[PDB]
Amino acid sequence: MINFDTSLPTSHMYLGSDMEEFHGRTLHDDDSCQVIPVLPHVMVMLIPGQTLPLQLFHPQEVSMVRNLIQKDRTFAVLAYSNVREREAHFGTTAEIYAYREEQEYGIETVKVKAIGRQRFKVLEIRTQSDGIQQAKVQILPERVLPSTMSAVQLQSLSRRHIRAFRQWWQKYQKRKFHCASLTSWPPWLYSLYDAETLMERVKRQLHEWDENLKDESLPTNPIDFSYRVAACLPIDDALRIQLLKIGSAIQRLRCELDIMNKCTSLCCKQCQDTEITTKNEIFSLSLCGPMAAYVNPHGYIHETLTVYKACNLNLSGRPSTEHSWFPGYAWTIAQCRICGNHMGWKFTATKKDMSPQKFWGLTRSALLPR
Amino acid sequence: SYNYVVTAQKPTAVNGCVTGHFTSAEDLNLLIAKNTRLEIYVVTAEGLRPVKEVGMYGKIAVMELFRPKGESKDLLFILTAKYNACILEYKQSGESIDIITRAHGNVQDRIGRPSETGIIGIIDPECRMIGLRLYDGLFKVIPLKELKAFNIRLEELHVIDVKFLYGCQAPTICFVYQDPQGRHVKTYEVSLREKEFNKGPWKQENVEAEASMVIAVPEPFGGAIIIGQESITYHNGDKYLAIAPPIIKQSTIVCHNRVDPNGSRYLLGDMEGRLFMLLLLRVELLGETSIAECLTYLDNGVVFVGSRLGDSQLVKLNVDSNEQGSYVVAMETFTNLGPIVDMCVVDLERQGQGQLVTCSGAFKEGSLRIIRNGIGIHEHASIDLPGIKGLWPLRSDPNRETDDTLVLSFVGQTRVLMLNGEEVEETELMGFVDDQQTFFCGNVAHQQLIQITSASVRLVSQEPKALVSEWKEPQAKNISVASCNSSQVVVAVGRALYYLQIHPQELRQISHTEMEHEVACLDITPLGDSNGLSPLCAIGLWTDISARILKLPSFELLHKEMLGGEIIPRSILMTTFESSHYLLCALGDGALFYFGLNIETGLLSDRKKVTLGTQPTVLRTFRSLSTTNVFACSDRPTVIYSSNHKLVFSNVNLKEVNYMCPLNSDGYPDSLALANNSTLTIGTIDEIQKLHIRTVPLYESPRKICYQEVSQCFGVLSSRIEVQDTSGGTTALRPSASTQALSSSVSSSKLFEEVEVHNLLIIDQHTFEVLHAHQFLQNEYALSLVSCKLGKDPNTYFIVGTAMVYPEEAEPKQGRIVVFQYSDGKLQTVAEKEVKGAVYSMVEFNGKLLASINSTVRLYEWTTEKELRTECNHYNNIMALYLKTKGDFILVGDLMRSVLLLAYKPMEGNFEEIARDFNPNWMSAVEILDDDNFLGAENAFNLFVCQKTTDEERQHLQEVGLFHLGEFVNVFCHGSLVMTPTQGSVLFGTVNGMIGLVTSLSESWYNLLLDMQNRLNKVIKSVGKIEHSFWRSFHTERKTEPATGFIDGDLIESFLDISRPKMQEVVANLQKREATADDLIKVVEELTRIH
Ligand SMILES: O=C1CC[C@H](N2C(=O)c3ccccc3C2=O)C(=O)N1
Ligand SMILES: [Zn+2]
Repeated sequence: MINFDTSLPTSHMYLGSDMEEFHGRTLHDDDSCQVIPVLPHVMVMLIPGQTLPLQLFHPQEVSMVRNLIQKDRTFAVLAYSNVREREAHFGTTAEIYAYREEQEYGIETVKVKAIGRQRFKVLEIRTQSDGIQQAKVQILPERVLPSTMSAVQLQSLSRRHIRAFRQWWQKYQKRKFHCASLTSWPPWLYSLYDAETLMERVKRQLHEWDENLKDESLPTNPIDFSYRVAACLPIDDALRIQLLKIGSAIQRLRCELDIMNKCTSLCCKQCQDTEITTKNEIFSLSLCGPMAAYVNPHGYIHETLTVYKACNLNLSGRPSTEHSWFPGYAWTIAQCRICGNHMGWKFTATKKDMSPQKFWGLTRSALLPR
Repeated sequence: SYNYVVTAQKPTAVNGCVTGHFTSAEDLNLLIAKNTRLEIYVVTAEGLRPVKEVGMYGKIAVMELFRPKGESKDLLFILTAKYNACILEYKQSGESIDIITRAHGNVQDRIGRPSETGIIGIIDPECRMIGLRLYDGLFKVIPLKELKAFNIRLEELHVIDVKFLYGCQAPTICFVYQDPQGRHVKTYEVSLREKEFNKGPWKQENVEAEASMVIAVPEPFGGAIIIGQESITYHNGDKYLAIAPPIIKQSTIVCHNRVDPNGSRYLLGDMEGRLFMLLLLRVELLGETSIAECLTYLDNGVVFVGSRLGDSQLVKLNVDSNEQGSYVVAMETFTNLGPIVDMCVVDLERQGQGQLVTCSGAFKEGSLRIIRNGIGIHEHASIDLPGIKGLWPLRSDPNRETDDTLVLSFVGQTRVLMLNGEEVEETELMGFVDDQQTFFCGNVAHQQLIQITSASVRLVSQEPKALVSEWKEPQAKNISVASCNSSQVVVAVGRALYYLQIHPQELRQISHTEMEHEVACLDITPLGDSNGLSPLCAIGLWTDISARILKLPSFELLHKEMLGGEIIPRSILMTTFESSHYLLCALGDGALFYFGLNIETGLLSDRKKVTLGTQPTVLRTFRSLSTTNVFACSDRPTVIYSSNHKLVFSNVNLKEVNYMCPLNSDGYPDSLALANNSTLTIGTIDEIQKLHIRTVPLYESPRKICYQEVSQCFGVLSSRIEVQDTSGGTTALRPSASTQALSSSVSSSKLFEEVEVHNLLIIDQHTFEVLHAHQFLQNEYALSLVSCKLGKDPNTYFIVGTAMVYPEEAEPKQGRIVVFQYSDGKLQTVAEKEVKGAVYSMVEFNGKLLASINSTVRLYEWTTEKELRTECNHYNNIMALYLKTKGDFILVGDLMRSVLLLAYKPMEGNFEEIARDFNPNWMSAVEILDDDNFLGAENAFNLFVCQKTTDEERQHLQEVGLFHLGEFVNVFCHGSLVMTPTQGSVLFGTVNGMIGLVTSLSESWYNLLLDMQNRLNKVIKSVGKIEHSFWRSFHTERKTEPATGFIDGDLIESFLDISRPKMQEVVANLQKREATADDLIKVVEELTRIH
């Protein structure tokens, strides 16, 4: 069993404690048009509810956020379809929740912790002289649908409220979707569209990853739940945008289950056929899932996946604890044995009593679920 | 695209029913809710008295009667699904009946989540308030003009059921609620003066884990009766009484009713149709009924069973059990088509005449329903007598009340038939002539008989049969036209008319006149409270083409209508429908004119023309179910009846009828003698209504239906529930269609507690008998069914798409596509193709099979080796539930409205994604309208229509039609129940048994009718005063947008029903081009002909 504190990674301690906390929440009306600034050195895709850690040092970026605190506190994170030609049709708003200004080495620096809020549709990208871009965006509403049976049942059967759990779920299907007999589809088909059902199917995989998971930590709402899960699936950029376009929590859960089931092996994106790890080696060392976004000392965001065993990897150099994202663990650079692609790191415990004693931190940009 | 939607058949299913004194405080009333309809009745004790039927602009959710303090009768509260609240009072003054709104308002909250256990509408016993549970965590209160409402923060979020407690100083509500600890019953006191809740009279007593309903019991008992799965408990503070009867374990109790007003007996009903008696605690099983949605005790012993899954009932609760042991006996059955889960249009009987065969009901109430437009005749005798020119019934015995003689007329001859019970025999009536053609004969005044021939008027006595009197024209001329009642005779001799009176042994000539032109037709039917003596004579004339109302005996002209044309009036008739007097006049071209007639003045008003046939129409009056009707004999035989003081014309299902008369004999009672070109047929008439419904009970669930012409039979997918027996299999619950098959078969496996058993039924298109039943594999769920020809093969195959369903599996991993051939009265399995998923849909795609396997869409080629071969695949990322096609254009559908259009490239042999749309909402049905449009059913009982230079424009579909139907459509079908202004015809079947029709309109015709709708809504008074625009507004829990690209046919059709000055108001300045009321009458009439 694991004795590492799963809460520790989510707090980004490497970013330093003693940060100015902000409580106040900003939310834009559905379908409403907004003009939000864009951070020039952010190239990651942010899912709503996801924590984005930043370390900004470029004067124009520092001034941008410094001014952003004085107002809205929200910026735009673009989901690039082509990161080279900087093309994006969708994105997510990031609201700063923790902030800290420092001054060192002749420069003014700022460290932030933001959270994904609202998905948007890009309407136009205007550029300012300082390098910071502004984005005319249209807020995409979250589409909540009622029970599949809500409409068809306007009757007496309405007042029938929702191992060995197996029989409860069968009694649940038989009861909740009894009025399917009035329709042209079976109860087993309506289950494939039931939020509670689809969630319990995902919760099954989440528990295979976090063996010490307590259901109280998981969000009750399928809106918050679908998004939490979306942000921890090690998938390619093309599939991630497709997931971000999804408006329904049901369509999202159904999608995530397809990804979770069809998934088997995770290879090196560069040489494509070199297998690095498998679905069975994935595990949650953080409460926000097996995969999460972290910043290196130069502000580059690495979305890293925690796995117990990795295969064609070569380590170089000696372990380091500097800027470690998992306190108590030391990192050592890992590259693909075949091509030399930087795959992530090997994390090793600094104390004999720690569990896991070793794991692998793989960046999703290096992986390909092919 | 602009569409038109009209109701072919109103909803049949019962949503709710109540008893009280709504009309008068004397009459016991039964109010039935059929969704958008309200049927009001009086308990006849010897039947059911239909008083009024009112339509509403909403779906009924709540319906409960109440009498607040001093009132002449009862006030009715109704709450719609769109949260329209209203109090209705009954108002009657003579033949005029009107429902009156007392208070109205919309109770919907700006925010809040609609509760899981539905809308709960309770009323305080002292009529102090209205309690509404629409949203969880709030309790809305309406103290019973604008229906003022307020909320109270209800701490317990999950409320199962709630009722207002009887006999309380301060109003109290008792509710069953569930929390993570368990399910407990609680009490709260509702204060009006403080607008808040305060602690209830008794403690939160713990109830059953599956406690479902609260039954508020009146004084001297008080408190509540909580009903669960296994237990029935009673709570009254310190008073407790817990019972667990085994008889209620099989099925959950879903409905109840109060039998004794004090609260000593209660009716209980389960999901399996069992009826129980809760005596005050003891429970006794009474018997079996239809699966009751609602129950109502009325009068003594009689009970109303309101069924939504099957036919509604009237049953008698006898004090003594029969031989079988049932205290329940079925009295009357009421046709319910709902739910329509699938249907098809088939030209059964006659080609061009479409019939609609549906998969109706569920479980033991499962049936097939055949819906055919027109009234039918039930033949009891058929005789070869060609060229009949007339039919008249007679009573040869004055002592007898029944007809025993039938008199036939032929070219220059007369034959007489006698009815010796069921035996028809050729005879000769003494006094009557056989060598002359008869124009009239019948029983007349002073126990006599008359016979008007081309030569004379003959009067014959009945004891004995002999000629007592005879009348002739003075110059021995021939009688041209003739009319006769019981006391009077009016005969025409070219232009001349003669008025005679039937006296004892005398035919007295009273008066005579000369007409302006030749006489074409005559009528002297006595109308109103006239004791067989008519003061009026109706006459049609040649050359001038005029319908004239003449006074008797003077022959004075009272009215003269100029019918217009070169076509002479052939038949004329004075009649009475629903106490209103009318004049009917039929022309030689098959055209019928119908006016209202004033008995005193003679004035013909409200001229209406209706085209019946191609041949001259003959009008004969007949009696059916103690109601006067008119049979219109032509190549399109028609019954002319009255419905809401407006004349209705329903067709008869007969090739042609030339002449007819009503025959009431000892052998043929309350019958109709009909004559065509070759034969005379004696028979009984069906129900005088627009549509006819034949019921084929299956006693199991019908799911899918298709038709094979080459086999003269239907393919029906059905399922039956079987229980797990103490053996290696399962046993049936009752005999059903799939068990009682003529020839049976089972699937042979080749692939690797209540059970659902699936079957492919074979039913004959005439007899409707199960010729064959093919039982599917264990755990095999049959989904799709199609009867077509594939590839080069000339044999039609019944193809079924299945799914292997297991509890552990979420999405089926296996499935089959089974090809069957129906030959020699037995299904022969041709091909068995195993697929890696569920076969939700299948469609014949230009000689190929297009079938869905979960997310994938497959195209199969039918080889000479007689086995399907995989051609091309399309992987969609969305479940292929819906699969519709037209040419090389394919529609792929999801339950969440995710539609994507595919195109098969013949030379490439691959699928191309034309367009896509992803806007989440629940979708129940979809159909392709044309090359560029498609129709569908959306969440919250709505209908929609989607249409088709730049790629980012062409690859996207646009929502052109939005309409709130108020119904849940399960099936769309191309076809018509009828034998141009509009384009196409798509029928639709709903959960409530409602059938509808969707047709296309032109851009300007849409605007004309839309403008008309806005004007009609200013004239028409809405029940409960709901705005039509609001009712039709595309509604979801999120958005409510006004209806677009759709015309409410039901509303448009009520223009022909409004008063003539109100029609003038609607058409005034309507229109640019000007529009006459006469122009708009023709347009609206033309639209009624589509259904
Ligand atoms: O836990 C970790 C893994 C290593 C990671 N890391 C980097 O990605 C990096 C890039 C360049 C210079 C220094 C670093 C460093 O410490 C880091 O910051 N934390
Ligand atoms: Zn590599």
